[PDB]
Parts: sequence; structure tokens; C-alpha cells
Amino acid sequence: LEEKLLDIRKKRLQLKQASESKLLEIQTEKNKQKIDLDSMENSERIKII
Amino acid sequence: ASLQDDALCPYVCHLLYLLTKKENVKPFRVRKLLDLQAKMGMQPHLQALLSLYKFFAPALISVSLPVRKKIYFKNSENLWKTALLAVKQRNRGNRSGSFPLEQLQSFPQLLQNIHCLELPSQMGSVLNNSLLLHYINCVRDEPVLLRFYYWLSQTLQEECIWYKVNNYEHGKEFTNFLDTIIRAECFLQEGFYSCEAFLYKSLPLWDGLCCRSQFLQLVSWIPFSSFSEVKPLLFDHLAQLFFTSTIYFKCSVLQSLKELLQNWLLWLSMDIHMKPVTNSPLETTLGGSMNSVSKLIHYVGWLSTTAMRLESNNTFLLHFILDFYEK
Amino acid sequence: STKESKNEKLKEDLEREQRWLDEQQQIMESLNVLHSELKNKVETFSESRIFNEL
Amino acid sequence: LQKRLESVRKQSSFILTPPRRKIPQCSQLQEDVDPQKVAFLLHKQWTLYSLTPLYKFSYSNLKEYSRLLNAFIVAEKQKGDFNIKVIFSTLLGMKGTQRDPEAFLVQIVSKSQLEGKVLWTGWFCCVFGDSLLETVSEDFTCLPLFLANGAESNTAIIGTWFQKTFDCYFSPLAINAFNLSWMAAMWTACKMDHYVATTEFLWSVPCSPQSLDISFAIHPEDAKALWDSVHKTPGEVTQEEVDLFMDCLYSHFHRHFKIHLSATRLVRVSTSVASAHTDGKIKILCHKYLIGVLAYLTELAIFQIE
Repeated sequence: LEEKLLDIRKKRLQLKQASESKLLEIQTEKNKQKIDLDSMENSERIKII
Repeated sequence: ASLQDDALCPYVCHLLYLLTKKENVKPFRVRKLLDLQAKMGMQPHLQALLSLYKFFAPALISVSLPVRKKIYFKNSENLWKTALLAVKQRNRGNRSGSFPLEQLQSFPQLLQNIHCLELPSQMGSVLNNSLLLHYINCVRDEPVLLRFYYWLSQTLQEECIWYKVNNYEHGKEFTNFLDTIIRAECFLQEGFYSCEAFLYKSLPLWDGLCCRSQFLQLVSWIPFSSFSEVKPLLFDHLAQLFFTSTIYFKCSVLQSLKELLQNWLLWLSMDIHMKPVTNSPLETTLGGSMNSVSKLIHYVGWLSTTAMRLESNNTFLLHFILDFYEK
Repeated sequence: STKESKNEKLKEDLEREQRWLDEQQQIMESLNVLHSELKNKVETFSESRIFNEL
Repeated sequence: LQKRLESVRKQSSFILTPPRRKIPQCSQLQEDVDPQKVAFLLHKQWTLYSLTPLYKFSYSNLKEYSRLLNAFIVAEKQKGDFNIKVIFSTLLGMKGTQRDPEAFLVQIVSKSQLEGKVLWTGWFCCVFGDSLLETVSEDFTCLPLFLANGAESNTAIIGTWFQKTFDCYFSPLAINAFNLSWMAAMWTACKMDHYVATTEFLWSVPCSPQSLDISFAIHPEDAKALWDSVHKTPGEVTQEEVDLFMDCLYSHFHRHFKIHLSATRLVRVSTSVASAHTDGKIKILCHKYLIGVLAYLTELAIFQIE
């Protein structure tokens, strides 16, 4: 049961490191979509409306 | 608009409580009920209606309210008492913003919204919620870890054991606070930077008793460092208590060091895998990690063959020496 | 008495890290479907759409 | 983060105080330093606290923070009319190191129902606190030392607000009885040509069921002629200069009363410069040597955090 628990602990470390790198890629994609949302909101004649 | 009649005023505001949405909270309806608070004073049907308005839209009201324990209305299941008083009684006169932390009730509410999660008003509520412990596992931001260092180092320093007037009730709450730490270090699989900084200042000041089992599990989940930094701060002050205390302490050191040999070798087994960044070969870094752990086992192996001479061949220590070499 | 209590601790530890592996896989299956919806929604609404809708 | 690691190992080792210290210089008041503000800071009773460095602190968001503090401390008195209003006043020119952040003042001034009476005074500062500046980021604002004037119930209801906004925590400050002897030797190392008070010491006997206090007064012209016979290396105050100065004061007490006061505990040092107490009570009575004492209080305030 100790080698089963240590195999569960190694799989928990691998899924935790994969979720950490995936949330790092998602937050860099979120900053990329923030730069694209700031870039796609340029207008001059909209302020009177 | 039925609030102009004063005799119907608790009867209107209970119907206003059950029919309020987010779009129904309007700033002129803030303005009239603050004028009714100034004219006819504090009434419990008007304070409970503004308590729901602070529960729905706090930004529209500039007047803060108390948060005291009141029943606010008819409640607590009194439907037979309502029917007895119904005969003749009281009938004559894409979003880049943030998500609030208090709306997380269960597990799938955080699974739908993890990319927008705000920061709380204190760092003591991170240990209270297990849903906030999932946020620490995947975020490697710098000021969210330094503010957690600035809180819990002040928690272990002021509310410790020997800084008090020897209260057994506050030591039970300090034992219950250390049970939160040893489940948080195992769920994270790295020790906190507050917790190894407290053991730098407490191992000269510790004698060997007074919640020994919560202190020897606090040394069990310390992360990996160099061998020359640990030995003046830990291994000198451990060996002053190891050869001199009882044999139940001598078995509990080697149960703590076999869990220290678990979590140090678990980090070094996958540090090779997650680093493709350095173009230099890692045989100097693994060779610098080779003599850090081979002098670890030969120090505890020097602790094992010297303490055998102290007790003169007892088998009860000899079961837990060979459990350390199982690792 | 100290190894059977180590067995009774580890059967309690057999429940908790299996629950912690079940939570971390539930993080892993939910971060996969939020990565797929973010990759499919890289392109936002158009610049000419905002002028004609408003 | 790597300079945060190197500041732990000086605290984890036993050495934290240098044995040879510098005599503090004559801090002249500049033209940028307000003369009418520093007279209000003198002759006041203060309670010291140490604080972790703040988060998202800006110098232009003080108008919003003045309205949130005035809406909360009235509400904490209602949970348990008030014509009170807080003033966030900023002071200039107190710093000697250019990398220190700007200190400021927090008052509670009552309104005119007929200048109002000041009920509470808070003061955040960082004087020569350069060792904690490279251990924090540039987003953090490092003001470790805090001084309070007023009731402790008004301190806790405003200290609740810094816990729930700036992510910090107040801790009580305490000065050891070993460290009262160094600041008494620094106050006898001063230069004076004016009106002076009396050097007052007070010891407490720990080996009693009751309290036992001894008031002890030294004339400062007699203290200056006692100092320079001990002080033989100019420019530095050494380890052996202070411990022989305390031994000849104990041997002066020993030939009269035969009571060893070296087993006792020094708790109050009051000289011509300032008065001190071990639980954080201070009374600064001088303006020429103002920042020399306050840099020594930030020398202790970083040590209780780290």
C-alpha cells in the first residue's frame, strides 16, 4: 500500500505540473487576447454616439 | 410606490424583499429609503430591505450598515403561529474583469471560472478554504507568495507557545493550527517559506516535548537546499537533542527523516524532466546534487551507528533504522 | 502497536491522496476544456460589427 | 528573492548587532523640513508597532482612502453624531537615504461645532531602513515602523482596516533590557551646550512576589566626565566601552548599599535627549537629534519582522 500511495503521489505531481504549465499557457493567451482586445477598439466618430 | 402609506409599510417591504433582482436595485430607491430612515427612524423592516440591497449592489449605497444577528422578518418555521394570528391580530393598522470569491459554493463553480479569480482581503482565508488551495498549486506569481510569507511568519511568532503565559487552551488552538499547516504542505508538495524560517529560530529554543509530534512533522516537509546550509541551523541542533532524549524521540527523528527522504527525492526525480531550458549539461548540477544527498544518508547513518552504542542493541530502534534504508 | 497504527494512518492516507488525485484530475479535465474553448475563441467580434450594432 | 534568502541567514545566525557603532551626527533641519510640523511631533506619548510592507499604495489615491476610513470608524462605533474627519498629511525632507519611500501622517481631527482637537495620531515611516528595501519588490511600499498616540481601542478599529485593505498585520514592539544599555550609552555620547534634563534609570527586581523599583538619577555633567574616562577611542562606540560603563555604575551602587543591580532588569531610561520604556513607550524631547533615534527604532523594527 506504500508503493501504491507513492505511485498515486507521483501521478499527482505530474498532473499538478501539467495543470500549472497549462494555466501558464492560458494566462499568456489571456494577455494576448487582452492586447488584441485593446488593439481592436479604435474609433474616432463613436464618442458623439 | 405603496410606501407612501405609512400603515402598510411592514406589509409592503416584505413583498419588496422576495421580489428583488439585480436590475431592481435602483439608485433613486436608495435615495428614498435613506430619506425614510431620516424621518421616521430605525425600523426592522426598512433595515432588512437595505440589508438585501447591500447583499445585491453595495456600490450604490454610501451608508454602511451593521451586520448583527437579527432574524430580519418572519422566519424559523412558524406557520402554525401565523395561522393562529390570522384570525384577529395585526389586520387593523470574454470578460476580462474578476469573479467574487464568496460566490464559490462547491466544486464545479471553480472549474468553470479559473482564469478570472480575484484576490481576497486577507491571506488567512487561504488556509480556511480547500478551493483556494487549488489556486496556489498552479500560480507562480511573486507578490501572492510574499504576502503569504508576511502573514504566517507573524502568526507563528506572536501566537507561539513560549511567548505566552502558559495557557493550555491557546496551546490546543496552536495544535489545531499546526494541523492545518501539515495538510497544506502535503497537498501542495512543497513547504512554505514561512515554515522553514520559523524552524531556523525555534530549533535552538526547543527542548524535546510540548507537541513533539506536530514539531517533528514540521521538519519533515522542508524543501531541498544545499547541505552546508542545513547543518549549522538544523543538524547541529537536532544532534544536541537526538543523543540525549528518550528512545521514543530517537525513533521519531528517523520517522521524520524517512519522510524527509521521501519529499527531497521526489523533487529531484522530476527536476531532470521539467528543465529543457539550460543548454549546458546538467551533470554538474546533478553532481552537485549527488554529494548533497550522499552526505545526507551518511550523516543519518552516522546517527544510526552511534545511537546503537547508546542503547546497547535494542531491536526497537533497529526496526526503524532498516525502514530508513528501505527509502 | 506503532506499526499497526502506522497501518491505520496509511489506510486513512489511502483515502485522502486518492481523493487528491481525483481532485487534480478534475482540475486536469476542466483545464483541458477551457484550453479548447480559448483556442477556438482567439478571434473575437469584429471591429466593423461594434460600429453597426451600437 | 535571492536577497530575501541572504537576509534570513544573518537572522538565522546568532550575530545581528555590530560591536563597534557610529556616534550619531547633528541632524540640521533643512529648509524643506517644516518647522511648524516637527513641533507638533515633539512632547507626545507614543506606542510603537512593527508592520509588514504594504500593497497597491499610491500617493494619488489618498482622497478615496480618506472617505473609506471616515465611513468605517463611525460604523465601528455604531456596532458596539460623530463630527470626526481623518487627514492624510504628507511630510517632506525627513529622509537621509534617497531610496526610502515617503513618510506621511494620519490624524483624527474633530470638526468645528462652534483648529479642532486631535484625538488620535498615526505615523508611518522608514528611516534608514535600507536592509528591507531589496528584499521586497518595486510594487511594495516599505514602511515598517508605526507610532500611535491615543487609546488602544481606537488603534484596533483602524488597525482592522489595514488588515482588510493593504494585506498587512500589526505586531507589538518590545525592546530588551540589554538594548536599553546601548541607547543609554548613545544618549551619553551626545554633544550639548544648552539646557539639559537629568539622566534617570529604573531597575526592577525579578526575585520577588511583589514589585520593587529603584529610581536612580545621574547629573549629565557628572555623566559626561564619567564617559570620557571610559571613552578612549574617538569616533567609535565599542563593545568594551559600554560594558565597562555599566560596570562602574554598578560598582558605584555596590560600595554604598551592597545590592547587586546586575541581577535586576532595566526598564526605563530617561535622559536629556529622550525617555524610553521596554513595551514601546517613548517620549522624544529633542529636535536636533530626531532622526538618529528614529533610525535606531527602524534598526529594531526590521529585526522583529525577519
